[PDB]
Amino acid sequence: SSQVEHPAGGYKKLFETVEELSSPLTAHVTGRIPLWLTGSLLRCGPGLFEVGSEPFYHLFDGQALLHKFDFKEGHVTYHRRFIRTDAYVRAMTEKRIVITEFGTCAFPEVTDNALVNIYPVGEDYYACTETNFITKVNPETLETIKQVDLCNYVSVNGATAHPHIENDGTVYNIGNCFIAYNIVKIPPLQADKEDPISKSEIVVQFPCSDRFKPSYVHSFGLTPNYIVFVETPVKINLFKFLSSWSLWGANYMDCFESNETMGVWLHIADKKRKKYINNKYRTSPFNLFHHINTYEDHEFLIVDLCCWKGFEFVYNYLYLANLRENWEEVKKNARKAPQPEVRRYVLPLNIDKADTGKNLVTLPNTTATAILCSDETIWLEPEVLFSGPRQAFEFPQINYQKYGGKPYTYAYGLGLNHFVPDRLCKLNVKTKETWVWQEPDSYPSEPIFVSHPDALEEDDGVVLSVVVSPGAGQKPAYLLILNAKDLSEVARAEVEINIPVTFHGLFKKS
Amino acid sequence: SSQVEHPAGGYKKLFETVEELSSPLTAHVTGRIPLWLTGSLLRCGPGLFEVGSEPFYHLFDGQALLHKFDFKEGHVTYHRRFIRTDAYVRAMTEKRIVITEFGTCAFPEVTDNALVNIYPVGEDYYACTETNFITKVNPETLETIKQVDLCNYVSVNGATAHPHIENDGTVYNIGNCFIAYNIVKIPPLQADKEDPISKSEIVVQFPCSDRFKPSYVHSFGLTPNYIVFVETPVKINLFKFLSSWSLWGANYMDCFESNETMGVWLHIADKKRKKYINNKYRTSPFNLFHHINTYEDHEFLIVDLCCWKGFEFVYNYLYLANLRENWEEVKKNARKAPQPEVRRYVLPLNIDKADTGKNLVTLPNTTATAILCSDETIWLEPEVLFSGPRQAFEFPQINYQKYGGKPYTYAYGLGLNHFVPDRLCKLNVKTKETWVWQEPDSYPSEPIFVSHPDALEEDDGVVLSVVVSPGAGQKPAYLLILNAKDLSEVARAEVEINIPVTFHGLFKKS
Ligand SMILES: NCC[C@H](O)c1cccc(OCC2CCCCC2)c1
Ligand SMILES: NCC[C@H](O)c1cccc(OCC2CCCCC2)c1
Ligand SMILES: CCCCCCCCCCCCCCCC(=O)O
Ligand SMILES: CCCCCCCCCCCCCCCC(=O)O
Ligand SMILES: [Fe+2]
Ligand SMILES: [Fe+2]
Repeated sequence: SSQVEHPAGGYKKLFETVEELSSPLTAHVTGRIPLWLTGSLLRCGPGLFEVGSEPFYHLFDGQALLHKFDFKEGHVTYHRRFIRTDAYVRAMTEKRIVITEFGTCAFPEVTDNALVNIYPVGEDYYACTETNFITKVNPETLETIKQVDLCNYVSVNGATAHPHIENDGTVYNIGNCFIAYNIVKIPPLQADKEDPISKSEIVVQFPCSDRFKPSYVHSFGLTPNYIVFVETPVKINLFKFLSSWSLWGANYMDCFESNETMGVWLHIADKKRKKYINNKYRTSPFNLFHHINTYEDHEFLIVDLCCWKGFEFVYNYLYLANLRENWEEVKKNARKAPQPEVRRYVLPLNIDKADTGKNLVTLPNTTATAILCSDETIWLEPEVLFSGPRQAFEFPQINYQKYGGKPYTYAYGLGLNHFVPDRLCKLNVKTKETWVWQEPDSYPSEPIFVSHPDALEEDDGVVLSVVVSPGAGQKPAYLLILNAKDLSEVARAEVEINIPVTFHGLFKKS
Repeated sequence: SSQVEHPAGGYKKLFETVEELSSPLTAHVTGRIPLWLTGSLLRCGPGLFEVGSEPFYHLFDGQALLHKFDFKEGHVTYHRRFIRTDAYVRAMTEKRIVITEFGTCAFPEVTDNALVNIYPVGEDYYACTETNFITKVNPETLETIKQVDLCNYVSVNGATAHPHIENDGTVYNIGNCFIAYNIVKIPPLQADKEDPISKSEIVVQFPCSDRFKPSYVHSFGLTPNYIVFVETPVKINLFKFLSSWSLWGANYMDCFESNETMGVWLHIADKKRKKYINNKYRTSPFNLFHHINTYEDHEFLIVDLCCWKGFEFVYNYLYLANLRENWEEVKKNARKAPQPEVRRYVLPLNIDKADTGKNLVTLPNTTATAILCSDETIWLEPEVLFSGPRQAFEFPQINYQKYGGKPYTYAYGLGLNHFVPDRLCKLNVKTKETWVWQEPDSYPSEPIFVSHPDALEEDDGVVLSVVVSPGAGQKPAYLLILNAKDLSEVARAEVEINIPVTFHGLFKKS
């Protein structure tokens, strides 16, 4: 949990417009940037929160900004450019908001505002949001290269900002299809050297709980042998979605509603046999944005999730007007919100009818349960890994390249305090022990893990976070480096301009 | 959690018959019994596990045995007598099992085998089970005084072994009524000096979820202003219950079944206005035996519970044949059992219709939620206070006289390890910090708290536990005294005879 209040309101700098740079700045280092750290931290976020006098209303509406911190020989640079999306270009052209963003209707056509994340396919990098348009970008110059419409290649209406990436370069993702949820597989770059998006395909299909209302889906789970998809009670109302939008005046946020009765339905597919498994896993209601990690232990899937306890859409609390309130008002607003909680679900693969009425989760080191009912539903209870009052462990990351889809011990995350990011956390998922890094009036981003080249252990490396530190006595922002073992500060690299909120990113080694 | 295995099988001495004494033994003390500790530890449990060659099958079938440890001027005695119940007396008379116990049918009339607990009414003490018969006993001589039939006074078919006791002597309890659940209030001893059981009355009534199937109920919650009752999916099947028993040949265990779909319904009544409150609090399925404590915080009830995750009846795992298995087999048997978990529920008293869809639990220091649905059900999620794999924090106790029904910080309990009691625990319910006391091949009982008489602090006292320590190098058993602050050992008082399992009790000051 946080041990800090924010009466000064410095967090408002997260949602304040900034200018791009025309070339890299030097970041002034204190401490020692590790000498083995060679590459680029690439991150996406909104950078422009109004077009002249027309404002963006929601956290996910600001125009995409691509950020880069470079590391070489203990020296650091910072660079950023706006992504030349249709939404951005046409807004600069017409000096107004032209494309409807997530929660901002444009007055007189799907947004490609790639503000959420960046990821590799083949030798290319794509910035993304959650729509059908992803944007190829140049990771060295931050120049915008091309828009790609995923509907040109595969049958999905959108895809998450959270594709899984196997070590050989294979990319998996999930998207709604107008009804089902499809898993797209993009293969690695082959000897022919043609673009792997051309070779995309749907490999498996998850069914929908309601024919005219699919669930919102933000991420999913992957293991060597299985795909896990969590169907929540936050639904997209297709009657409001497909009807004339600039007649009534609707945005994306206007089409969400909550199913009160369904709870959460969990779904598994066989990855290698490309087949849906018909096990009716069921639990109580929560919003889910981020899977932490998924793995196989004897005949059981371990599913670690950052949950929000309730069925109201957490995104209702992320309008900019609310996030820019004063600290007492921010806290008051979050009182009725769903409660964050890290939970471990355990999904049995072997269901024997003879065990009807009993707990199938026979593993020796969990309290998660799964109960086979007579109607063949499997009712799940979680093991809580972390719980603090309006203290979210969110934006989780692990040592992904060596432990994704595999037995693991450590997660890192951003700590939210009534939605305000004010700390960095590490969680031992076996023991439930936690570590915190926190300074007053300091607003960090998602921590990203980078392994030491000679690492023998899971947490032998550093985490990188972008921290916004307003209020004089400091420079406006800095790149923070923490030791992954205990979250003790290794270095920081200060820059002389403000940085807004960023969501997701990656480290690109070189 | 436990840090100990039990391959030697010493826990089998908990379920082995013993002889009563004709007068007190000295307990050999090591360490220093506190000089302010003056009174009697009184405890109940089964002492006779077969009548000749007819065996009792279930943990709750053995004939009631009343135990007493006396403390005066740093010196200790131990004494025990069988309770001369009908069941016991008639069994000694007829040299066979005459009355049907909980899970042992007698072959050719309700049991009064008072093996569970002992409690004060007026100037008297009553040993009890969960039936309509309670047994007045003499707390100094351990003589049986009389049988009391509660049906002679008030309209209930049984009452729990867990009445609440307000400081003025007022006694509340709950019982099934063949359909409703009635709260009985027995008033304190008055100036007229007549027996308070004659002044018993039903003050409030809780409804039933199913007309022909009432839930098993073991305990309930009480605050200055409210009564809380938790209706679980472990049901008593009245069609099997009332039909002729010694025709086919049924016991009590044969009449329990699990409702798969209802989950858990929670109920509040207004204590002082003697009125049921019509709030439909609902959650996922669990067995419940012990409430820890209940209290009021602003307009919310805090409900702390020792839960078992699942709907199968935990009592299915407590046949003596299973509990007497070898360690590897005991562990294997418990694998499919419900998982123990300490949970905090938070029940809002002010339900506004305007908050439909939202989390009503606006308190600042909990992660528990309560969600108002459109059908006016209030869906609850807990805050988990403690969770270990087949490690139950059970038989909870608090500093009851000063903190029962009130804001509190500390609970004590018996740690079960795949149902085997092998340690003593303290839980800070605000911070979730735990303390453990454990020695190899040592099988403790419920810890009972005793305040230093001049304590201002909640945990300024000691806990007392009866510990069975088989295997040579020690005497068969001992009374343990721990400091309540940190569970460090203060003294023990060894006795030269075995003691079987005991369930509940009290400290009687003098
Ligand atoms: N990061 C959360 C919001 C997301 O950036 C976003 C921004 C703008 C539009 C969106 O639409 C999601 C739908 C889902 C169904 C298919 C079409 C896209 C989603
Ligand atoms: N300690 C748990 C079991 C309890 O000792 C016990 C022992 C013997 C008979 C019982 O009967 C419970 C019924 C419930 C319905 C009303 C009558 C009593 C219950
Ligand atoms: C760095 C963000 C701080 C301000 C917003 C915090 C509220 C986040 C709620 C949980 C995560 C929701 C998903 C947002 C990230 C994403 O778009 O992928
Ligand atoms: C000292 C007891 C150890 C063996 C029994 C352990 C399983 C207990 C399950 C939860 C409590 C059930 C109620 C038993 C005490 C009672 O009858 O009130
Ligand atoms: Fe995300
Ligand atoms: Fe009990």
